[PDB]
Amino acid sequence: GGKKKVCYYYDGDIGNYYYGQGHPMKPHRIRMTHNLLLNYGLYRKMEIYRPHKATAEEMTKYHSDEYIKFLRSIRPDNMSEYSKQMQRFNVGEDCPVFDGLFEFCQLSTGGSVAGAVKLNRQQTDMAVNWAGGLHHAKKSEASGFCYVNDIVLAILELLKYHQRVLYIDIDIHHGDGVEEAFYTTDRVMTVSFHKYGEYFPGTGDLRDIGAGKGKYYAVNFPMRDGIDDESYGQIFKPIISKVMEMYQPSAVVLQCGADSLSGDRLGCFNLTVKGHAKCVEVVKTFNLPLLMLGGGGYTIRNVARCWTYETAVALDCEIPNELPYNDYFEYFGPDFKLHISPSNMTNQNTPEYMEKIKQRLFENLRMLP
Ligand SMILES: CN(C)C(=O)[C@H]([NH3+])CCc1ccccc1
Ligand SMILES: [Ca+2]
Ligand code: NA
Ligand SMILES: [Zn+2]
Repeated sequence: GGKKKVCYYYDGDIGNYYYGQGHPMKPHRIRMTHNLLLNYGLYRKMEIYRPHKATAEEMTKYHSDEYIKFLRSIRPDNMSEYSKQMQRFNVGEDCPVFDGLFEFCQLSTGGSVAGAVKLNRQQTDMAVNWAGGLHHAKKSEASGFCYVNDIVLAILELLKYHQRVLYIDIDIHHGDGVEEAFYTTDRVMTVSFHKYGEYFPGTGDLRDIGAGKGKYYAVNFPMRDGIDDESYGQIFKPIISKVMEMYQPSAVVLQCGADSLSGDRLGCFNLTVKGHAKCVEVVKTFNLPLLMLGGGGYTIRNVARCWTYETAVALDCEIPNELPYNDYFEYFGPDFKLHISPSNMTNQNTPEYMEKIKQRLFENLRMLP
């Protein structure tokens, strides 16, 4: 299918937004990612863009005016005046008020929407925004470290020129905000693989399939702890191939949350960077306009490895396992390699379990026209 044009979205300020002491979400991992892929020489093979700050108008294509007005006004110095609005909008604990919160939203969002525009104009084959993928944000509520749903906004942009858009979520968490936004439409099919059971957000049961015109257009693959490259790989390609066959999207959004990697601080999966990136390779074979977004990921050396390698995959560019020198080199010890090993943790996802869920999903996919 050829090497593809890749446009990549990054703002150097992004790494300076700070969720607070102890908060596992570290925007600095996006800067670590950028610096690593600069030092691999990958800027030579792609267009690097500094995205615009998305305006309140752009955000209110999905989010309510009142919620965006709040995000735009709330600061640590006036939180006291806003205690009621904070509880209503779920801001102040998991989704804290931090300095520059709204600008972080604007730059995260701006990358995804700019990427979608560039794909619409057929000026690129792929667009990458590792500051995006904030799948949990709802119309009028922050959730799961997410305030603005850049994904829903980017998909709404895509829907101006694309009758059918496919969203695929390989973050360990269910892509609930994206699913919810598009639950009653057949113009977006949402496909999420995630741990399910005693795990945030609590949604993404197999039996959640959409409603109304969107019935059979939400697909959820619930999983247990310890899924490995082989088990994930044996279901991701068959499922996505059947989705592509049945749904025939003209554009794809892939959320590449790296908390599905082995050794993630918050995750419980056992994928390597190659196992994760194989999803990008599979989606790439269909030769559809593709927006690649970030997501979760909490062992930040592994996040930078993962998204560097997946930029290389987008570019069809082999990179050495020997990490180049970079501003964060010491974070990659003791090995200073790109690729990671899986752990000895038990795969609770039996081969029969994975095949059974697959077959149920296949029954649901038959129900498309
Ligand atoms: C624990 N938790 C909710 C997660 O891991 C989500 N998948 C992360 C979503 C996200 C991505 C980027 C910035 C903010 C929030
Ligand atoms: Ca997911
Ligand atoms: Na849908
Ligand atoms: Zn996650």
